[PDB]
Amino acid sequence: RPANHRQLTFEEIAKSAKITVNEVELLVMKALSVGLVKGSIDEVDKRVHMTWVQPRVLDLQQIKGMKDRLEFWCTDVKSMEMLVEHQAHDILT
Amino acid sequence: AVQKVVVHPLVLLSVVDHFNRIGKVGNQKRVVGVLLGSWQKKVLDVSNSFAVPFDEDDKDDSVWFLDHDYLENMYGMFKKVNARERIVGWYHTGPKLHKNDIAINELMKRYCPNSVLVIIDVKPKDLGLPTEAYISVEEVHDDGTPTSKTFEHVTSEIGAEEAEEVGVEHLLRDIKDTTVGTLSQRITNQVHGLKGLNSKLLDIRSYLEKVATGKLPINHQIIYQLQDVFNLLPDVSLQEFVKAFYLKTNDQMVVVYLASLIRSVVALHNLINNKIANRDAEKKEG
Amino acid sequence: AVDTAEQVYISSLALLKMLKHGRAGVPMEVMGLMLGEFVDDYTVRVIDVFAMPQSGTGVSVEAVDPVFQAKMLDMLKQTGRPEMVVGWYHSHPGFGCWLSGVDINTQQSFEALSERAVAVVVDPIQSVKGKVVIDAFRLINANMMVLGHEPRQTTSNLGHLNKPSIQALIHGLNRHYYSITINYRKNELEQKMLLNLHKKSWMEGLTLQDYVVKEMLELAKNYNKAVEEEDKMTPEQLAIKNVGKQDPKRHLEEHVDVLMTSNIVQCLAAMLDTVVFK
Amino acid sequence: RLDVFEKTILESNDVPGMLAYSLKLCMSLMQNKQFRNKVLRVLVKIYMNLEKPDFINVCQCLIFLDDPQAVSDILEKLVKEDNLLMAYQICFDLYESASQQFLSSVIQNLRTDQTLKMIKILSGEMAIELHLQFLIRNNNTDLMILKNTKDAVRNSVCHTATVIANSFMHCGTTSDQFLRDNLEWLARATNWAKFTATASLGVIHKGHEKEALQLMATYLPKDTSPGSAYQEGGGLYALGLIHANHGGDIIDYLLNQLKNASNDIVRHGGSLGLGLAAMGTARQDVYDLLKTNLYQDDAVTGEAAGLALGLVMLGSKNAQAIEDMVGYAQETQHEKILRGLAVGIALVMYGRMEEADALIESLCRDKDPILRRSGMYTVAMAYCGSGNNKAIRRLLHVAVSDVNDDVRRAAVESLGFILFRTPEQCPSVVSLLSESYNPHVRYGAAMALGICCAGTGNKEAINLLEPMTNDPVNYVRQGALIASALIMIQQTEITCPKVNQFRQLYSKVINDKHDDVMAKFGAILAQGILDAGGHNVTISLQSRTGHTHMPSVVGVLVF
Amino acid sequence: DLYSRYKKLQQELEFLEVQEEYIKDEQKNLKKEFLHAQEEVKRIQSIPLVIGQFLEAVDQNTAIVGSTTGSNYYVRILSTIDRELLKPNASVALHKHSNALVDVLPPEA
Amino acid sequence: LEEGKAGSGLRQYYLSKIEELQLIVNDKSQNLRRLQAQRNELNAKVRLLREELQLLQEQGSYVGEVVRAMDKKKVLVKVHPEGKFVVDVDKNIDIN
Ligand SMILES: [Zn+2]
Repeated sequence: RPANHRQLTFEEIAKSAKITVNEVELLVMKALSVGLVKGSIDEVDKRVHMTWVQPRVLDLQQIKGMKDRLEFWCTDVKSMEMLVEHQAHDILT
Repeated sequence: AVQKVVVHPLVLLSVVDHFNRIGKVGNQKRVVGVLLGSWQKKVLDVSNSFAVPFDEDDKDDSVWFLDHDYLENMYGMFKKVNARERIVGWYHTGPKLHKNDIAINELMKRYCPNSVLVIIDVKPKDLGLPTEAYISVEEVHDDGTPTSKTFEHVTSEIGAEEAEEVGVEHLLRDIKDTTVGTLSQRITNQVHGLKGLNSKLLDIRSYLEKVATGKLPINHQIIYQLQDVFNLLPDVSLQEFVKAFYLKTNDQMVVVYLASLIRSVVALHNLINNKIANRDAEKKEG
Repeated sequence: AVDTAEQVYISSLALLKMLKHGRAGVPMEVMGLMLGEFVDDYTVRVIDVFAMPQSGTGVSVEAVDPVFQAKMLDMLKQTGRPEMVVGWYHSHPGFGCWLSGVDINTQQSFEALSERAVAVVVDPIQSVKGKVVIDAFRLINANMMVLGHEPRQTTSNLGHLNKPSIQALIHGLNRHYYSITINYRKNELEQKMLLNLHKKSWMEGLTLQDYVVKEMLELAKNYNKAVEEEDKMTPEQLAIKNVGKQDPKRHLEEHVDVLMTSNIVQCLAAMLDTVVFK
Repeated sequence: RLDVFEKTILESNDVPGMLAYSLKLCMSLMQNKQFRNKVLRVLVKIYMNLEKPDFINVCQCLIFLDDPQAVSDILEKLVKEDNLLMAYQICFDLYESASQQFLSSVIQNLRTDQTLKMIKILSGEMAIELHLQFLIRNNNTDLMILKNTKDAVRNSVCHTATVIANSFMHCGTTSDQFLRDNLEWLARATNWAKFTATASLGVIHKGHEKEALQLMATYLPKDTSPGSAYQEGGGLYALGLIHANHGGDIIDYLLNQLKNASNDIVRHGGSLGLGLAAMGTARQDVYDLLKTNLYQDDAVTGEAAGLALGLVMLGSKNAQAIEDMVGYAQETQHEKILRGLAVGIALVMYGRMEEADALIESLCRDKDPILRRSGMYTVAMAYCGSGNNKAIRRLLHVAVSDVNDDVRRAAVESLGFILFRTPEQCPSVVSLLSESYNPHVRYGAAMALGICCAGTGNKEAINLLEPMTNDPVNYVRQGALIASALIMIQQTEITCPKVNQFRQLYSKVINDKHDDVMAKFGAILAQGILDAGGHNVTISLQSRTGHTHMPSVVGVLVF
Repeated sequence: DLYSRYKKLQQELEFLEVQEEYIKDEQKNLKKEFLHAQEEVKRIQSIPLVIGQFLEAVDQNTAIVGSTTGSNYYVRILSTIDRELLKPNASVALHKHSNALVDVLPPEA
Repeated sequence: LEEGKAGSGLRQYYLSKIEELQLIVNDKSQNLRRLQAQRNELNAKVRLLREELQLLQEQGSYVGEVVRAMDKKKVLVKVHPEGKFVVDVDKNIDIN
């Protein structure tokens, strides 16, 4: 996913990883030592928050999924960057 | 070993002035010479050098010769005037590297443990901080090839020195310096989107080309890995700033407040004092 | 007989080893040699400059090794251009770069070898970036005191070089010597990249790289407030009152315009939120 | 519109002169020359349709319409009308006004009594001798100040100063004085100083088209071959002065001395002598040997190749001329070839207001320091005689933003060439430039008031030049001496009180050894400028003729 | 005739109208050039410096300062601060060669 | 005239109104021309101190002590750590 959507609910981990609520601690905190995610866990609502990310390999749908959400950062920023160039070029000269 | 190099405009010109030397007589190839490095630390620096007659045949694409009588005795020349200056490697103007460049470095390793080659550019064009640098190592390969000798890119940066900016920085004379704080940072911003997002489009089109053709490079894996480090924030629709929304304007909190507070009293300094000194001269004269 | 004022065309490549080899001898004085071509009487060009061994015992006429040049000229033949030697130069970092007692003794020796043998001096200290500094001179013969002692025709290229006149001892050597005009034949091809290589390396390295928040403004507010009262007491000090105190005095600067630009730094740097992002 | 205008000029009664001075007023206030001459061409028709003939109207349309077929038919009727008195006005009016290109076209169709009378008017034969006899009468010689500058006994800069100073007051008298009195002092001169002895000889001898050949035979380069080679190189440039504009039999005299003896320093004075003689004639063979002189690669001869090429091609706008000149400017290694070529491409383009702007875009935009000076002398002559606001735009931009000080100088100097029609505007626009810290701009700022206001008697220019000679820089004082000497020409103490104040200052500073030799060169020269032609002759770019004065501008811009 | 001058008089009107952007563009450049001249005087002398002892203020724009070696030096003062930090007797930093008066101690070290 | 000499004055009034308006803008320029030339002279003042510093650049400038005065205009100079000196004229302030 593009997220964020960073913090995750325990029921989602209890769905995908199909683990009980009492064992989610050992699960996600062990990944903290492995190094795939550094995200601390929010234990009030029992929601597991994520930080950084671990990339692995790639797929043909990942490149197509890239061009969708990667170049989208290129077309959105440069579009409004021209607005910074347009209006503010007069005060510079 | 060699991490980064420092290329002075003086030694880079020693490649450029030799482009006038053999450029008028021609014919093929490029300008090639041996590089004199100054190594005080892991960071590499270059002060002077000496250009040597060199040619590389096409046919015969693997043929190259340095003149080593030029390399030996002229070393004792620069060594006699400068004891610190020694040969750290070689250079050339490229623009790219033919496969024959593997044999130029391995021959001169008798002079230096690792010879760093510097690809330069006599005509500035694109895309940015010019020239280039390579280091000679052996990574073999994962596929099982026989030991592969491939030059890895070394980041190049320009640097200055005392007494060398006398004539160099004089001749331009047309530059406005800078001005730091107003135009200096904002022109970069207009370019930071340009130069930032153009390589974004150039690579994303070549990364799409991967599936099409040119595979390998797979790469692997360096491409997507640091791209996913870029993915700490995407930022995609819409900006996912719900936590950074109130913090967005909260960083602009005091910046606007002070700008409101300074312009109020700066006016009180500008407006009052101007009116005072003006009417003192204006009405008392007539 | 006929002597016309000479114009020196220096190449951007020859300018390198003038300051560079001179920097290697700092503080002590070096002895170099000028390399170029003699076109005619009223113009001269130096197309190359090379480094010569520095003398730690002091500069002498024997510091130049004749087999050093004979091995160099042979290496210049296999090099693109084998041009004949012309003249000499020496650095003088420790002072205002004037011709010393050894420089005059090596004059009659070098002017016997080559016709002109222009004496060229250079100093690092006088400036850093925006001044030519350096120096140049040419011996006018003391035997000519019987003849007319005031060359050259086409005067003010000397006369203007005779400005500032550079104190006393320097122009005190205008007896038996006359300086020479240094102009730059256009290298602008290289000089255009000289500006591009310098400014691009100085523009954020990618232009991207570079592009204490409220606290820097809490430190700035001390300059934007606590400095105000020491600034705004002066108009109450301008009130005498009235008037026993010596006037006028203008305290308006420089804090007012500094705090102006101080906001110009903080406003456009805060625009990085709106600029970079979207 | 020109329809109702025909009814306004045809209105009854008079209106005796209202059509006469309106052409003088409209010429000043008209921004676009497009329909200007269209108004003039229909006006000169109603003059002839009117009963009373008026010959001051045909004087104005002759130069502006520049129609060789129309100027041929007006005098062809005067030949049939047989009265030489009424045509005698347009006879010499066509002479002093029309340039050399228009004179060569009108002389051919007209000569095809009254036929012998038109020969000396266009060739200026009788016009020289009548003013040759004027000089010797009104000329009043004063040797006091000349001797007061002679006794300084300075080994250099003196040989050039006195021989150019006496030539001022001695114009056209042809007499020999400073040559006969001291033989040894002229022998003390050497290098290019003896070049002036045979040169200034042609100054005093300017005019007098007959004896100019056999009198100078002692300086012939081919036969004599003096020890110093620069003495024989000024004989070719000497007669070019006399032969400025109209030529003569000496065209063969220059042809005999170009192929013998001195080379290539013959081409120096030879091309300037042949180029100034062919100036305005649009000759061909002179352009042929000027191209090979452009390729001689020598720096000193490059000035003679460029300067003589703009002369001969002035008003013709040769395409291949500049193409060979500006095409050689990139790969040439010398500045002096770039200088003669700077004025060379500048001298050819004059008074167009449009065509020349195509080259102006290339000149100033280029990074060559001398070629940027070329754009200013090119934009000056192109805009000469107009107050156009498009030229002042880039004129200040190169005079300020450009780093080179010499081009800022030549930039503010272009204001005196263009604005001489209304000299009152120069003291206002060049005022703020007088406070520039660099004296290079002040040298041209003082000249801008010197060349433009020279004819005027304006005292404000004298006031602005008062602090200019007080400035610590030496050559800005010298530039103030020549400029303040141009404002006082023909004007005595009764005109402005500053006359005697400046006259005593010129001899003062030159007799003071503590003052710089540089500035005091223009001191005695400022005297001569005030004494030029024995105070008899002035220099005026604005006259009833309306044309610019080519030799004074070309001479002062080289000076 | 009155419409004639009526067509004459707007020339210097418009001629001074373009003289508005004449100065305004010129003075702001020179202003930035004067601000660039502020970096000049602040650049001099940079480093290094030598300590010296101030003796007395003789007149404007210059004052005498005793060197650390004991030899009193007469030096042109810097055009920035001529008064408050001068003081009758104080230790003021001087340049190596020029011995230029720039800044005194707080006081003091 | 009626077009006319009554209307043309109003036409001439517009120009004279703008001429006075321009004179007001010119009066705003004239006093502003002084703020330029002032700072332009101040731009020469920073260069005046630069040029004057070059006179004081080499050795600096010293302070002497005159033990005796001579009518020949040569004045003896003495520095406290150094030895006594003497120099030719040297005339700036009145000799008295
Ligand atoms: Zn020495």
